[PDB]
Amino acid sequence: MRIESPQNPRVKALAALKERKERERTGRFLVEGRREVERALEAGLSLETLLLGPKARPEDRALAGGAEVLELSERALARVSARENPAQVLGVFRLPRRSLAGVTLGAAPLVLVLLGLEKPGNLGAILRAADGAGADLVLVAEGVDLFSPQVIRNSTGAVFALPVYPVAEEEAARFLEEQNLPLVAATPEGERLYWEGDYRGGVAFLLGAEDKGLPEAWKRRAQVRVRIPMRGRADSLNVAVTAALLLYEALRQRSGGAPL
Amino acid sequence: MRIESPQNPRVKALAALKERKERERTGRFLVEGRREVERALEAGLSLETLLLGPKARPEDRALAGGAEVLELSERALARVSARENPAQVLGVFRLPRRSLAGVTLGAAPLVLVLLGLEKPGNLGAILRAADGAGADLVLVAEGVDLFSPQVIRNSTGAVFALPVYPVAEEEAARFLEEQNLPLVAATPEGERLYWEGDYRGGVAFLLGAEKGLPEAWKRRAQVRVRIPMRGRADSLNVAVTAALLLYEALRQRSGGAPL
RNA sequence: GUCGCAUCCGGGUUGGGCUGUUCGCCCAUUGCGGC
Ligand SMILES: C[S@@+](CC[C@H](N)C(=O)[O-])C[C@H]1O[C@@H](n2cnc3c(N)ncnc32)[C@H](O)[C@@H]1O
Ligand SMILES: Nc1ncnc2c1ncn2[C@@H]1O[C@H](CSCC[C@H](N)C(=O)O)[C@@H](O)[C@H]1O
Repeated sequence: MRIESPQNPRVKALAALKERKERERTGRFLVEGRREVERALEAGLSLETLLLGPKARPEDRALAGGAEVLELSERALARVSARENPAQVLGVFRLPRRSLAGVTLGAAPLVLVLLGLEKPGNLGAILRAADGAGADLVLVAEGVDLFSPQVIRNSTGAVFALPVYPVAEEEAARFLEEQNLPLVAATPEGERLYWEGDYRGGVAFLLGAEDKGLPEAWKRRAQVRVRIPMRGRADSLNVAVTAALLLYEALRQRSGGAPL
Repeated sequence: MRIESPQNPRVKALAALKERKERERTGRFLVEGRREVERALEAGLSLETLLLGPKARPEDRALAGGAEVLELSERALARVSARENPAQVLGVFRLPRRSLAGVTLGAAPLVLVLLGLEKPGNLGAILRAADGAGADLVLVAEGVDLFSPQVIRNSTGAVFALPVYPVAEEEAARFLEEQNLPLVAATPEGERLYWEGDYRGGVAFLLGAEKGLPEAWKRRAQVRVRIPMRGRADSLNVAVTAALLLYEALRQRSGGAPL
């Protein structure tokens, strides 16, 4: 089926998926970009509709594997895309079902706990860093939706394969207690420099919201509160930069380095 | 005195500052956000006009220091702002003009050399990381605009006091040579892990745009270092890379040993 | 600020928030111009 008019009803339906409410109502979501579509397919997500733009290449069509295939003009593509410059390959996938029930951790896991994050770019960047550092688990507690377009783009598709689970704040606390994982709260006023923590054992790093930071209750639960030094005018670092810094310090230590 | 119409001639001139062309012509630029205005002031920049919206606080007016204060309606504010939901505190500052010529670094400086043209939002975030880690100097391409709205917003205002200088490549190479600063190229294919470099005596990190480094710079570097990537992702965001590198140097200057 | 015109029930065509701001972002809800 070929579609030209940006006013085609399917195009309005497709463009609607950029909204979290439509994703919840339909159970489906949009994945934009060849790499991102590849990663969703490779992660086992169920493709319902492949969207091909005018400058798509022959191999793109072979990705559909039985899903409906729609050709879109540059005009209709522009409406469906979340990007100033539209990608040429997109996929409508069924939202995945994932629960922490099936998750088992090894002896010394590296875990990230994200509490209240609001900016989808920050979440995507954290997921990219978690991929780089080999994080064993990412718990997203009450933040922006994991399948927001910018999470997919900023994660370069890593959101689909990463062990990342949206959880309620209370379930995060429960799961952390159940797993007996030591909690390390990252907070700018933390009493200990982050380099001075030992992360060779199992560890869960707690990161707070971009505006208000970690709730006092969560800082209290942690065994230790760590800080990343601020030597200039900024009072705080970006949440994703902080997560990366913590993950790589732990990786440094797990790669042979000694705590400070 | 209150300015209520978006069509007021003064609103027209203030909104024109959204264009770099106009900022260069007038020598003025807009800083949106109490936090950012505060940081511009504390950085020593010259406030020419303070813009106050209907919800500004009494203390906001006292920031003016003899600048003209304009009270703007929400409708006039929306025309000047770069945001769907504007700030109540905006400031028209004089564009600072800084040259590298004066700069003298100490014995063990922490320097970041950004090669290529980076997008504004990424640049802003790179400069915040640099501010956080206490970079002694940041060198960017000659045509880099450091007073765009995204650089101010994504830097959390850190760009105003940060020693960042848009310079020609030869000027950059020359400055680094004349300080005898070890150059460390960050590249995914680096021969060494970034933790293995020794940054206790001074370092100039070379980082390309989110892009790649030019080959001449990679070869000239004393060491090419990589950040380990244990999954499918082949690269990290440039701002994250910048932070990882700068905080590693800080780690080593804080008693840490190279891996 | 204000004035048409739509549209919806005369009365509405919204509130808020934001340490990544850009075809900005988030959250409750329930339009298009002119001067
Ligand atoms: C998003 S990366 C793009 C990669 C870039 N084209 C290259 O090959 O260097 C942008 C910048 O981040 C740096 N970078 C990103 N990930 C890195 C890693 N794992 N190791 C070293 N440098 C990295 C590179 O120096 C690069 O200039
Ligand atoms: N310098 C730093 N040290 C440790 N954690 C930091 C940090 N900068 C940012 N973070 C992390 O990023 C999150 C958002 S920063 C929140 C800022 C708030 N003014 C505050 O002071 O808490 C924080 O909750 C923390 O998890």
